[PDB]
Amino acid sequence: MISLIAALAVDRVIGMENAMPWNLPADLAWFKRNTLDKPVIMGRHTWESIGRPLPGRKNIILSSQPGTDDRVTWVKSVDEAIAACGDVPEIMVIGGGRVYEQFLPKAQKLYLTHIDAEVEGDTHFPDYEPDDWESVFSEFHDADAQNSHSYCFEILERR
Ligand SMILES: Nc1nc(=O)c2c([nH]1)NCC(CNc1ccc(C(=O)N[C@@H](CCC(=O)O)C(=O)O)cc1)=N2
Ligand SMILES: [Cl-]
Ligand SMILES: [Mn+2]
Repeated sequence: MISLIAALAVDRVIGMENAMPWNLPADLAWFKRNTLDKPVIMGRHTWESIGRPLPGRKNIILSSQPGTDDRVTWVKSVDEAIAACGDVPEIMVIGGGRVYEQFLPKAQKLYLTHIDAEVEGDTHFPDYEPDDWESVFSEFHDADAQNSHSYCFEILERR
């Protein structure tokens, strides 16, 4: 099964780390926890922002063009990407925007962090029809000394 994971601001805006104005260790801990030991698929731009392979995870980069780093697995198509994951129970799609869009229709679960922040951005997470998804977990957190803004973690499953 394919699952998408992402941190959304108001308006479904998403953006790279440095582009994002919040500092949320709790959300990074959640991302870590839900992706560990699973293969992760990301776009080139995401790969470049991350800087190094995420440890304990098979890193697959979807890109039309040739790879430039032997530490990760380069694939050229969405099908190729799934094939490279092998026989695993859950594949995590970590963005960015275009990658999310390509995998949404194949996805069965979404792990979302809704951050209470207004920020400008080009990029938005794909529109998904709420009636087509069921919320199975939600949990609100206020901001604190460590965490810049308030957030709500949510897990949705395709009905
Ligand atoms: N687009 C979108 N934006 C959001 O802000 C959003 C969303 N989707 N998805 C999930 C979500 C979760 N937000 C929230 C907000 C408040 C509580 C909350 O008050 N929880 C209390 C229960 C209080 C009551 O029923 O009075 C709790 O402690 O569980 C939980 C989740 N927020
Ligand atoms: Cl990307
Ligand atoms: Mn070499």
